[PDB]
Amino acid sequence: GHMGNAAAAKKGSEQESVKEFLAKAKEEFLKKWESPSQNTAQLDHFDRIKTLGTSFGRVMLVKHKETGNHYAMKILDKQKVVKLKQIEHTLNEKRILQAVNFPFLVKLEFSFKDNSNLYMVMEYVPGGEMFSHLRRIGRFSEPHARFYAAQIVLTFEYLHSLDLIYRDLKPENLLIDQQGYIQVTDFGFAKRVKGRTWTLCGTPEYLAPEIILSKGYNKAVDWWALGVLIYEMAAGYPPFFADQPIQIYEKIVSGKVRFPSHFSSDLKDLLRNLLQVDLTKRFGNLKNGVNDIKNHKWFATTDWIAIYQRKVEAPFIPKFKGPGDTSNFDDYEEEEIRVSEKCGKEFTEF
Amino acid sequence: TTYADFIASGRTGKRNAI
Repeated sequence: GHMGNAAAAKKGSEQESVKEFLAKAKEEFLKKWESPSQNTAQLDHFDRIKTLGTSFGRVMLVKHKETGNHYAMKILDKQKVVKLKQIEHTLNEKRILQAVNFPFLVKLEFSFKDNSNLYMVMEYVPGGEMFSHLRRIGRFSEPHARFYAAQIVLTFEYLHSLDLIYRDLKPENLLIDQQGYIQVTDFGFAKRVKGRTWTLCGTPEYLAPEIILSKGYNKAVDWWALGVLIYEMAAGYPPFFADQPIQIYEKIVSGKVRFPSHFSSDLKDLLRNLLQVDLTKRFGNLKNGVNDIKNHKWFATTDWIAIYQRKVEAPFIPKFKGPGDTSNFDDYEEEEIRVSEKCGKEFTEF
Repeated sequence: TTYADFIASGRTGKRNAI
């Protein structure tokens, strides 16, 4: 066989530890899910520092007054949210965020509302998104890409055990923290779904073919998206692209992908099993679940526990320019925030 | 080259959802 007795027992024991961890993680999640926290701060607890981005609300760098801590505050106009017909997505995003807990998930520290707005107060990662680092460097070497990919695999293993489908994996949504580890940030398309759902959502380059083809789909679309992400990290460009989204979709459903010649055989084989149109063969959707991915040859040198424990030396640390390095972001018109009580019942749960 | 095609595609920037 491939494994002698010692290595087989080791892997067996490791996989039992995962189940035991997930059982307890589901317990902690469900309790916070059925009883979400609300109104854990107020606006006057913070000093406004810099608008960092602006539809449906803004995002500004704030500084807690009683602690000195910096946080990224998502400010959301209730009336704009009601008008964009975004009540459920807004409510559900905060409800997921306050309930989940994992090393590679951004943490919602506070949330509150006033008469005009909804506030989501996240821990502030000055590192910035993976997208900018990927475009700057060009492409990541396979060991560098593998380190990030391993973090996404564990995060999806955690989220899927909670029946959460993430649905918006892409470098734009991934931050590199000051230890060089991944933070997944945006949960606006995540959905708690046991079986199938049908919503056409995501980003064209990352859309699994069963979303494009208008059938129902399950969490296996996240494993496809992982395939896109790994390919893009190691190539510098995504596997499917064209001038217009329609031509992207045609390549996605064609069942053909081409690889740069610098891709290792192990990488190409992993990607052929992730970017697999046939759901009966897509890694992550099979009998062995996520273990087909974690045990793949491309991850042979990956110590999953050490990754989870953040004990592996990141291959890249963004330049730590202080807890308030607003010099990496574009300058925005610092528009004030006013409060006059609107949309009360729509946001009772927030 | 594939890379040049990627540049010519106009989708090298941040990509919007939906």
